[PDB]
Amino acid sequence: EKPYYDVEFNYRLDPRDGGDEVIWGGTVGLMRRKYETRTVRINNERGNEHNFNLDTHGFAWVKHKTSVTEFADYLAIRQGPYYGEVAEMLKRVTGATKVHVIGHLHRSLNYNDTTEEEKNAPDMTMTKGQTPGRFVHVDQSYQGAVRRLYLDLPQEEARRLEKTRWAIINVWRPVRKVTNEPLAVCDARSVREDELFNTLHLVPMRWPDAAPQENQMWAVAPPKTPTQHKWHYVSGMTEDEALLIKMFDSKKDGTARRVPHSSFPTPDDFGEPRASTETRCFVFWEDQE
Ligand SMILES: O=C(O)CNC(=O)C(=O)O
Ligand SMILES: [Cu+2]
Repeated sequence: EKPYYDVEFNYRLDPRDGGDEVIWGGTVGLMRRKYETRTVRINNERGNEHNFNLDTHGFAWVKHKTSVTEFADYLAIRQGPYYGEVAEMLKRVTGATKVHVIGHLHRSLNYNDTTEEEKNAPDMTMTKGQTPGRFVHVDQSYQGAVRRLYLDLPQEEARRLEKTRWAIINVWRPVRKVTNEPLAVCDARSVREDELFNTLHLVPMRWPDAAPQENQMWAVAPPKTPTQHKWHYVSGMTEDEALLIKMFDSKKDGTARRVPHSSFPTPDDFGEPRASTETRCFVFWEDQE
């Protein structure tokens, strides 16, 4: 709960320098993926949250309370009220006409310990549980956003809702007060279009009976400067708080469209491993053409 942190971030390593362009989600090998590392400054915004919104910067920290407390049972979450409570809040915060909550991802493993525990495991093995997303990314590219819409909605509702303004937003809530590996978000205005690279993202569920689940992300080019990209986080985020992260917005002028984000360690990290859920939401404004 210092004013800032200077931490090494993981950015896109160009293929010319040895990089690859497949993000193997949930696998051991992704933890060994190579990156272009750069030191960036992340400003603590605890107390300054009112100066950040999804329209300008693409992200927002909100006070939102929920009755749900246990998050590691995927089935119990999907069949409980959590998705509906996220919907009501997001609809209220965004003024959306309709909110579709598609799913969530639970993270609870410590990054370093998992690297150690899995150092002899084959690349394509899938960890039991999920570690922090410790690299700069946007969960959906522009192409990936369209791909998700038609994968997560019926074909005709996806075609109807594509005719009005729609957006993808992750709602990130910790299981408890964050005392290690917080979540950094990057001002959408401070990253140019030509720094974004459509990067394919695969999860080999049910292999070999099924092709790995397909997704397309933004990878982000490294900055020349610690402050070229404008990074922010909020220290001590509690389970009563939600970090909204706009991955995509169909509206090209007048609103932020994509937020690079990444978990990061601080030297003041302590306590049992950070646990969180990020719930993926489609947001629609059927008023807006
Ligand atoms: O929590 C983490 O470590 C990473 N989370 C995300 O990237 C997200 O919510 O989209
Ligand atoms: Cu993410």
